[PDB]
Amino acid sequence: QKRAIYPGTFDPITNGHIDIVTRATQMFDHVILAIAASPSKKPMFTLEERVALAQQATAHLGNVEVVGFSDLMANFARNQHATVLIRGLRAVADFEYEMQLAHMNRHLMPELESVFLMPSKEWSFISSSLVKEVARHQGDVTHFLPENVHQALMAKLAV
Amino acid sequence: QKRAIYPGTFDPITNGHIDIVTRATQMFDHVILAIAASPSKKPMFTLEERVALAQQATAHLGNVEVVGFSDLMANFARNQHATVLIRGLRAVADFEYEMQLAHMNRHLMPELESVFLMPSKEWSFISSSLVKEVARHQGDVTHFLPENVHQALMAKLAV
Amino acid sequence: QKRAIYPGTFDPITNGHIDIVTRATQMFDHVILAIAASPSKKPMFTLEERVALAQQATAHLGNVEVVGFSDLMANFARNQHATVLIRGLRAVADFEYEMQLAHMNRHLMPELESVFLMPSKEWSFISSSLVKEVARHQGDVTHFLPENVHQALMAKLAV
Amino acid sequence: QKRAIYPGTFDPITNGHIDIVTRATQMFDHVILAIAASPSKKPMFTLEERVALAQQATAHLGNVEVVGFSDLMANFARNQHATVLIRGLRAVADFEYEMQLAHMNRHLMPELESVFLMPSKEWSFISSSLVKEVARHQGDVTHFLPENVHQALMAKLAV
Amino acid sequence: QKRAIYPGTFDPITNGHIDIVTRATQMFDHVILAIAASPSKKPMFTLEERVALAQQATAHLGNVEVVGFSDLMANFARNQHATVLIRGLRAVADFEYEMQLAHMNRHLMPELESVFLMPSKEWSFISSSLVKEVARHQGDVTHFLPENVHQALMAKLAV
Amino acid sequence: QKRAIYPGTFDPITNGHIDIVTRATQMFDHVILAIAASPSKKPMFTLEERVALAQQATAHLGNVEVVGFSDLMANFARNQHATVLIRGLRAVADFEYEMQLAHMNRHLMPELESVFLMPSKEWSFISSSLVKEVARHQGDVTHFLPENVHQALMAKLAV
Ligand SMILES: Cc1ccc2nc(NCc3cc(C)nn3C)[nH]c2n1
Ligand SMILES: Cc1ccc2nc(NCc3cc(C)nn3C)[nH]c2n1
Ligand SMILES: Cc1ccc2nc(NCc3cc(C)nn3C)[nH]c2n1
Ligand SMILES: Cc1ccc2nc(NCc3cc(C)nn3C)[nH]c2n1
Ligand SMILES: Cc1ccc2nc(NCc3cc(C)nn3C)[nH]c2n1
Ligand SMILES: Cc1ccc2nc(NCc3cc(C)nn3C)[nH]c2n1
Repeated sequence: QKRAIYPGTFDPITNGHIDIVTRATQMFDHVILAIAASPSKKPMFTLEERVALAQQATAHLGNVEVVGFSDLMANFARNQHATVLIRGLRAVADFEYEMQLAHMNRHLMPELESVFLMPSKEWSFISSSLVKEVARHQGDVTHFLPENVHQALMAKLAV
Repeated sequence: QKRAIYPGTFDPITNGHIDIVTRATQMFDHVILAIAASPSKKPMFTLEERVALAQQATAHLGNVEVVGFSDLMANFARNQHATVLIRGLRAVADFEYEMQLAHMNRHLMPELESVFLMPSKEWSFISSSLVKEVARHQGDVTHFLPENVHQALMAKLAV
Repeated sequence: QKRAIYPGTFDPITNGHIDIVTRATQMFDHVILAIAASPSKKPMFTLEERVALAQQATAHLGNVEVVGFSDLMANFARNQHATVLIRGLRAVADFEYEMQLAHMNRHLMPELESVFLMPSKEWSFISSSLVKEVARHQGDVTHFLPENVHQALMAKLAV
Repeated sequence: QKRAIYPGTFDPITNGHIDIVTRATQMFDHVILAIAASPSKKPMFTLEERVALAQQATAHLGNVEVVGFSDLMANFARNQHATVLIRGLRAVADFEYEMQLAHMNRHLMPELESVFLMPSKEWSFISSSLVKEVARHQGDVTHFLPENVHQALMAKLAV
Repeated sequence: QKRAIYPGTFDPITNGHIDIVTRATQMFDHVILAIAASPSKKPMFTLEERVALAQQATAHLGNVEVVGFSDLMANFARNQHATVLIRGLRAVADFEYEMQLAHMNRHLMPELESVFLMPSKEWSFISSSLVKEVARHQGDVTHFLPENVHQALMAKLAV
Repeated sequence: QKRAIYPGTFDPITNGHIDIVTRATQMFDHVILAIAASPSKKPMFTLEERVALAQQATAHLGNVEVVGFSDLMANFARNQHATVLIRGLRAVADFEYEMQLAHMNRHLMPELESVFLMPSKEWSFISSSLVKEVARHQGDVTHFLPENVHQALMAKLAV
């Protein structure tokens, strides 16, 4: 009965994201992994690609649902009947931005609670941006990505 | 079903704590507000006082239980069959210490998840320490405390 | 006789800016709200639009003067006979950047003092960028903008 | 016309404090350098010593007044008819605590504005605590102190 | 026998960079100042220009070698037989990013040690970006750049 | 040839310290692990205990020398003919204090360079203080300590 949304750009989904969504499914009955189209960020992968990659990478988790969206995130939460919004916290920089976003989301949807999870030590220093930057210079990022995502990233960069 | 602990010194409990525990009760079935018995620095209020004040200030929340404890937070969570540890996040100093505690707690009790909540803007700058310091120097702290705590703090400082 | 400048991009001016400039006029005899053309930031509103919006939003403050500029900000301060440069401080990120800018400005104009004000709790989490991002997704930002600015933002996004 | 207070422990006053108060005197008509009487941690110098040292070190500034006080900072500002409270900002730890104090002071005395000034690069890493710690361990701190304070600190440490 | 690499975009090299590389040559036998082509950052100066500017600005240091590169930085370190990677640390923002990069580099090349140096007070607030921004508005940046670099920057902006 | 000091309280030495000193020995010819004799806060272990524990835990490193000292760090470095002072960096709180210490040490001993190293992800959240606090509250800290220190800490806490 408790529904949570885990929103992000997931360009592409990393093992840090897999850790966060896994921890969310151990707390809440149903977790919506919500992939924002994010045209302003000029993503490497299309929304359809990101959704497909995330679906395969989370297929082993029975209470996850992957959906793409372009809406205001508070409206999308309401429309999914979610009362929790999950964010992962890595460093001070995101923490300050996440605090601003959480105050804005509270204004837009007061009954949506933002809950923050801290990453595992293994993934505390990675981001999609850092992984792409390493891969673009032909550095090994197999440790940081689900197998299907790593294959897709190698293929994208080969073109 | 889902059991969460909200540990702290609560010396005394403030409206920032009430905000956090209220948010936790809207997320989880049962919330244990856990008051540490023997703080490193001699608290202004005794454990018995802190428990009584917190019980009165949370009596309106049906799924809160106020309990004193003298153990390691993770040992207490384990014995209470809690799978969520609630922490409030106010500033950067908070975030960095909390990250260290969360990594340590994951080592001590892997089946315990640390969840971080953000206070309302109204309470994001207060702490029990700041309220006590202002009150001891004859400043107005009525806005930041439950009525019963306001009364108890005035009585303490009058002697 | 004490003249202060409050510089920024003001794209568009928000209620956080209104709070800062209002507080500045309670401290200093004359405040110049100085709007930088900022072509490098590709602003949503033209400089003329930003100046007009800020003029209307501050018309109730008798000792404010709104001016657009493209100059080095230390030169513009000197040319306005200002000895104080006002900046609002929201989080750690701007604080560090503001410290760098203040040291550079001190090098360029040693007699120009940078003074920093802290925002009201109400506006401590907003920025022009965040308001635009919410509005672009059709979220309600009426609370955060002067009425004339909100109308102009809705109209801009309608085209 | 404009009255400002610059409160602190000044145990002892350093060249960083002299820098801040000098900058304040170039901004405001009258600056009260306000020395707290009963610090939480037993100061190295008595209140009478700290006041005498600060008076000598600021005697060349015609619009500074050095005063001891034992009250809440806002209560003292109010009774001194000050409308500006001066704080120096050095690092991130400074900024976060100062933000909390400023929000509290706005609650306690809405007609008091908190103004933050930045030290010269020369003094941005010093504090009375660091200077005392270096001096007690037989390090050279002459550069960081007014001559009279250097003399008084050497005498204190010799006994 | 101890070889260190000091990588960066150096667009253009500043006196802060000169300070760091000078300190590195006092610690290590041979220092490679490694200039990344950095097309993603759309540099003002071409790689060949940046290399030539850095060579002239470090010609007085006998154990510095300036080289341009487009490789993964861990691979370039290995190929230069370097076991130390030098980074300068200015503020909290770079510190957090540098920590992420250092953890990634440790994954890619475990025997490459990242060592961080703190800048002189004189250069603690400057960056290539800030210097370019000031120069683009015709502000004086002679204090912050080697003579040859300042001439080249003035000439670039004159076109 | 190159002599470095690694100063600290080491109360007790942890695996984070072992990591840092091991990294330092791979960079410099001789590393002095320097244990401060009279900490500001009464250490859990006496100086003789801390030195013996650190000697045993570093006996496998051929170019480490464990020495107690009661002086200013810079005075000790100078007398040991060290030109490098090693510090470990864990978080933002670490970074800001270390920046202040490094600027002061450059004032006290210009020929001493401060070098900052980053701990493995495995140890980036631990400190002697956190380990002691967990152990005194009956938590498992075996993973974070050399075996000899684990034994000594258990014995200390048993009495
Ligand atoms: C309060 C607030 C601020 C910015 C927002 N952007 C959106 N929608 C798009 C979106 C959601 C996510 C996640 N990523 N992206 C690009 N909703 C917002 N809500
Ligand atoms: C990981 C960790 C670190 C310190 C700890 N202290 C405790 N218990 C005592 C305690 C808890 C609170 C709240 N206050 N006090 C005094 N448990 C801990 N767990
Ligand atoms: C020391 C320094 C650094 C950057 C500068 N940019 C300018 N002028 C343009 C400007 C001013 C403001 C406000 N916004 N913008 C875009 N003056 C500068 N001064
Ligand atoms: C909001 C706030 C918080 C703490 C306060 N302490 C005081 N007065 C005592 C004081 C001032 C200084 C400087 N040092 N000392 C000991 N006024 C306060 N106001
Ligand atoms: C771990 C990691 C992350 C990003 C990387 N980018 C590169 N090569 C290009 C590069 C090196 C420098 C310095 N600047 N630039 C643009 N190597 C990387 N290694
Ligand atoms: C610049 C500076 C600041 C404080 C200092 N304290 C010392 N020596 C005493 C000391 C060193 C360590 C480690 N622990 N303890 C107690 N040297 C210092 N240098």
